[PDB]
Amino acid sequence: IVNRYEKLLSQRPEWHAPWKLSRVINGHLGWVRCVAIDPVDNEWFITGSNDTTMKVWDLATGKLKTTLAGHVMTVRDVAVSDRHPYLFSVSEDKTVKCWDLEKNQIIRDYYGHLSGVRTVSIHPTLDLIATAGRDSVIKLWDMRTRIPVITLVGHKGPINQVQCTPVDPQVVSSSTDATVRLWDVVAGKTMKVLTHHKRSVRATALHPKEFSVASACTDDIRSWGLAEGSLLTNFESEKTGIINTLSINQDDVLFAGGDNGVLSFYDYKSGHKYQSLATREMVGSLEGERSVLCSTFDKTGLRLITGEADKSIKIWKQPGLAWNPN
Amino acid sequence: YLIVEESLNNVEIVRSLYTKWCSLEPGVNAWNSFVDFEIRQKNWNGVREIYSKYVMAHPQMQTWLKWVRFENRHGNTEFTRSVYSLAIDTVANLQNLQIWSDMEVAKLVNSFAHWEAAQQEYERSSALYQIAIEKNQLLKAGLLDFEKQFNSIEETISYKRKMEYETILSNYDTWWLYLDLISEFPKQIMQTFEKAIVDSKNVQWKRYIYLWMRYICYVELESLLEEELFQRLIDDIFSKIWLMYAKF
Amino acid sequence: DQIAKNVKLDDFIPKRQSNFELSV
Amino acid sequence: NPEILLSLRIWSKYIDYLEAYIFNKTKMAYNTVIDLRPAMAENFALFLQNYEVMESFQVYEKTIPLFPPEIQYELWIEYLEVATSHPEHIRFLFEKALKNLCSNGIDCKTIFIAYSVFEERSKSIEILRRGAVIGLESRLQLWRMCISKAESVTRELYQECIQILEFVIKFSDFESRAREILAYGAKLNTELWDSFEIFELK
Amino acid sequence: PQLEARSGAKAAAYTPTGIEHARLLPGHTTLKYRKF
Repeated sequence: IVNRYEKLLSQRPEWHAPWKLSRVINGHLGWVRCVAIDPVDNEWFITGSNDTTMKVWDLATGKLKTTLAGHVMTVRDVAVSDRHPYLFSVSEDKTVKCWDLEKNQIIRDYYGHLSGVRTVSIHPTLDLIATAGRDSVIKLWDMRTRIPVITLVGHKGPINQVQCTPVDPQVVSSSTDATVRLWDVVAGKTMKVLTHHKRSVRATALHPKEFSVASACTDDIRSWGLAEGSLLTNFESEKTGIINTLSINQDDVLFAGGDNGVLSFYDYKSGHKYQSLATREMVGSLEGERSVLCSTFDKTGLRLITGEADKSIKIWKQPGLAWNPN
Repeated sequence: YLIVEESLNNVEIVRSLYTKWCSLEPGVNAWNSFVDFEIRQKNWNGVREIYSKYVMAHPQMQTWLKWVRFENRHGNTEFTRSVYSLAIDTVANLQNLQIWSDMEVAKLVNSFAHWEAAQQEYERSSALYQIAIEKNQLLKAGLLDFEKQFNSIEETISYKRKMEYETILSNYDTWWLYLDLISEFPKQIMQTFEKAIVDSKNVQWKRYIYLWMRYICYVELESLLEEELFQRLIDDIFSKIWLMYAKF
Repeated sequence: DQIAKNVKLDDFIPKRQSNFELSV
Repeated sequence: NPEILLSLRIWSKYIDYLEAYIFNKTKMAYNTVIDLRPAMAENFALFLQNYEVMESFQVYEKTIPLFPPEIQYELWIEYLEVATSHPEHIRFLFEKALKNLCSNGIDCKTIFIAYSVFEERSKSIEILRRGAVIGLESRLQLWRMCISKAESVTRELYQECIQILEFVIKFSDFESRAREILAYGAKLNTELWDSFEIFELK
Repeated sequence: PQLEARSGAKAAAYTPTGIEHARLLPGHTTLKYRKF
């Protein structure tokens, strides 16, 4: 309609600074298909991989702190907790393990997932984590009693990212069924099922200050306030690659990594793509490989960290692009 | 669902369904289907409304054309005209670039002009083209076409101007200048000629000489200017030119 | 009518696209 | 009505009758027929009964609107007729025609030649050159035209032709620097050799 | 043959068994915390 387009044209987005590559830390001998940082501090960030390991990394130096070898198969995801000094990690060996960070050694392997487990999210407020695998089910664990407390049946296929919010919409799943769910853990049921994607929403992330949750199928990055479970915006992601990552920055600077490796940045809520970045790879590696598989920002937000399939981790420092809608 | 309804031959329900479908900003195809259905039904009251709705939902100039075509098929000439006006008005109204390509608007304008021509009164077409010009190349072309169809002198002049512009862009030059002069307005033509001269190895020299000669001729037709030209030539530095100057 | 009730237009519409200062 | 059904012949017959035979009425009828939708016939009629160029122009426009290979041909014919009858406007028309039929296949070269002729009555030469460049038989014709123009800047034209494409040999012959040309021809030839020999002798 | 690849996994909830798994046994009842 003309009534909306005109309005869109009238409104302007804020000039977010562009992004330039800063650090590249070829250290893993495998994909680096998870990355995470400490809520409390931003000194280190760990990165689980197809190595089977996960390595810890000092941001400032870029130096490899230490390794951790508590899986058999490849690590798919990790989550350092704000409220406790535990690092949860999870691998396609079906193990959702829990590393003490006072001793850097596993403690509570949680057992229950029938098959390769894709993501963890620690609940920001509770002493409870949430994991989901190709199982097609998101189980919540009491961390003390290392048992699945509840489980969330709804989904009809493998479930990827499964973020935890502190409100009522306490889990924000995202499947290959292309539904992204909002659940009520307490009710033992769904509350609202965002079906707006076309394909496997293989990426989703909570906004820090804004109580919303960007989510990405093969192209269209939707983003939504999950209070009602209502759409907020659609991003200009029109011919970008298969969106692997979908991290959001503190300053409303949503990042999206592709299977292409084209690092695409967007103003959040606007839905305005305001940068593209061509990937890079090593002289030995192939041009098809290069692809940002996992990524996240620091708590401040000036450094984006992208794990790419070059067996690398690339950290990114910081005139905006013209609007032009449909 | 629609086909089932058709088979049944209960039509109100089908209509309702169609309406519902069309409220969900569906495909152009759906809209077209709906239109077809409406046509098939006896009434042509409501079809217009639906078309309007479609247009509103799909700001696309092809839609407008389609609507017009329906109008044409229908008996009323006034209605078609009104529709055209509305289309034009809508295009005008969004001055901001929230728009279908400038080719599509041009096309629409052309169509309107054609319609007008087919109708009794031609002034209207001319007016429309003037309006178009005021609010580019495509538009100009359309205007020219309209003129041809039909004022003729004016059209010719416009064409000449366009040609001159093209030549300038490319940059024959002398010829262009001459044409401009002819078109003139006279003052403007003269200015253009002067500019050309200013703009203006052996071949180049020859061209320059020719230009100078032309200028001299112009002056004659119209002494100080000639003197100035001579001075300029001298500075640049021919014998023939000097001789001519002396004679003058 | 029932069908219409079942699926509404505002679902397809993003809410932020109209109002930017609006924040959840 | 037509759509519903889903006359022309009858209309044509009527038009013919009118032509045979008031003039204004006939013209109107013809116009109506055109609208409903021969062009050549209309043009002929215009030429005959009206001694009017406006009608011819209209016919040409109609033909253009109709648009195809036959249509193109008709347009060309109309243009020719106009030229025969009686400059800037003409040039513009020619240009338009050229644009329309960039690679029509049938007689692009001929059209170009015609345009050149019209221009003549440097521009013509330029046109010829363009044709030679942007245009197998047809191409050859264009080349020939270009050569002719050059003969009538010429050197430059020849060079251009050579670049585009035997041609080299021809250029050398024309020239007859000559030695260099001959050499060039040889690199890219029976008569060329002879020419070279002659040059050597002199 | 029946040596066959696959399409999808599963997750269906039955009545719990009440079996004393070895790993499930208590351990690290104390959860640590951060300083703030």
